[PDB]
Amino acid sequence: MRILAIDTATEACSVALWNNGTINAHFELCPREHTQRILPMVQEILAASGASLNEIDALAFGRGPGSFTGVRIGIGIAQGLALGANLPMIGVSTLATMAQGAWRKTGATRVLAAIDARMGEVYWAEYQRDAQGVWQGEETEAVLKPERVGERLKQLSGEWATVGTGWSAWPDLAGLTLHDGEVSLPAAEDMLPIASQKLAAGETVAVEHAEPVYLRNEVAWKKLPG
Amino acid sequence: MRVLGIETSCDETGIAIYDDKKGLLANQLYSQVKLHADYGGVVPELASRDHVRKTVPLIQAALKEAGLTASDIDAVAYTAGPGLVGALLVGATVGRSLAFAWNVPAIPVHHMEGHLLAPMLEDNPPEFPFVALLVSGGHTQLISVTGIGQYELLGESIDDAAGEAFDKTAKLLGLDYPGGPMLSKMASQGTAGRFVFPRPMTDRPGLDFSFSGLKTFAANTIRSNGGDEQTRADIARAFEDAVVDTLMIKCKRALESTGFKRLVMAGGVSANRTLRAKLAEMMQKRRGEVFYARPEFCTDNGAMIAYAGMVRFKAGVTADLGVTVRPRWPLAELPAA
Ligand SMILES: Nc1ncnc2c1ncn2[C@@H]1O[C@H](COP(=O)(O)O)[C@@H](O)[C@H]1O
Repeated sequence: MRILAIDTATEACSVALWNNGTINAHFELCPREHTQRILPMVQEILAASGASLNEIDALAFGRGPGSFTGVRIGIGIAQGLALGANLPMIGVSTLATMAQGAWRKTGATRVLAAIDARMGEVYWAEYQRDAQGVWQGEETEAVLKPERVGERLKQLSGEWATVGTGWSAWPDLAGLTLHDGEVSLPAAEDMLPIASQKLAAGETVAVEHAEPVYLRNEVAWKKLPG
Repeated sequence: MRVLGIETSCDETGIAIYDDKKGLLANQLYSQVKLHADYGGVVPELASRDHVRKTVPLIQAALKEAGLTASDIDAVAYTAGPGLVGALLVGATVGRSLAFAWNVPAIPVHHMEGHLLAPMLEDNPPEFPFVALLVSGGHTQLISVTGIGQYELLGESIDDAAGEAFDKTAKLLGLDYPGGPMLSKMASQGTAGRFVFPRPMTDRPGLDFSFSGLKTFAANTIRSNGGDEQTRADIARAFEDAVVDTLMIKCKRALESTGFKRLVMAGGVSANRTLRAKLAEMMQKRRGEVFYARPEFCTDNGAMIAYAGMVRFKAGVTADLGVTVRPRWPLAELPAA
């Protein structure tokens, strides 16, 4: 199969292509340049592997959580491409993507993913890779205050690798044996094994069904009196 | 030639297909009024989230409406600005990546030029040169148009634009956001001349506007009078009559200064019944002509973007692979075509 993955949910810009196993990937820090870099990166990664957008079997996208703007850039670009080329779509968690990155870089099978969302809260997840390489723990994805995370760490056990900017923002959060996962930001190349599992299970969506995962759904505005 | 237009600058998702031979082939619209009403103004985050769930399905519906397929589209046009950065980015990323996928040119369109050219969509379109009155929520301008992309600013508002002055007084009359149209409906049941509001910037010559002082006059009038429906409808009418008389006086002055025989009105406020009749009457006396967009094309729609996109595409305005949004983008800064 052929899978194209893109990600702009955080401070990074990344694209990757899977061609029956072989991976071509590009990653860059693109703060305030997301819209300026993503389509040139897609065009370049396709031209490199001699791939046409029409021959792609699934378009994997960073569904979030992360930057509201960034998540919407990623979904917008992916929706335009998938609608334009009639491509099935696969939403991949940015939290699970960083877990896969920690496994690729360190061999870690148990990952505590924390993204430093604004207002002093974090996007949190507990991910564990099974014998089949599937990351379990999607139901644990939540937006938490660091105090609630600290309480949660007391309930867990064993060895864990830490990933994301949440640990940069709150490094005093680190009973448990914690190791650095060596991942602060997601990369599109780590989306490709998750998207490959999802495509094999027939868990793709049509372009009109692609939705972001924000976690923070509360509005930063009060409603008018009464 | 067929151009798909995408409008997501504010609270409305507008998709349209404009054919330069057969005219408008599709027009799709989703309004987020109910979403923002409870906050008394557009919540940028809520507006951006809603453009995400409506842009792609409305593009799909516009194609099935016109009975066309992907290959029937020659270019994709999207609003690049001015507007809300978050809303703008939805239509711009979908629009540019769609153009890339379809391997067609992508056209960044200026939202105000879209409004300005909306009367070009009607039979007997205006010929250059003409004076344009652009009356929107955030802007109130008198423009000398001598060609496409040749816009000379003659006058503008120093405070509130005519549209926000309408919304602000409607709020005080107890109406839901945005109340401009509802104030105009209230005003239609009003008694002429019961109250008399001032006409700012009309004692002194010049083409600049001011409407902030109408809000205060309205507020004080509401407080100094009874709360019955008739009184409020009479205040609504006195407010509307003052805004229209002010806009008419300034249009008259611009037509005299330029020497032009044609007047074009655009923007949300150009849908106002009293403004359309008063400007029509004045141009009949001048032995000139008025040009309007149909009421639906006065407020945000995709037809004006597909049209303005087509004009810009014929003039060589194409987008590179980089997506760029301009939330603050003056009409004077746009190059001549
Ligand atoms: N019939 C109307 N009379 C007065 N104001 C109106 C009318 N229809 C729309 N508006 C205003 O026009 C603005 C929306 O148009 P715009 O900002 O040009 O897209 C808002 O300020 C509305 O209150």
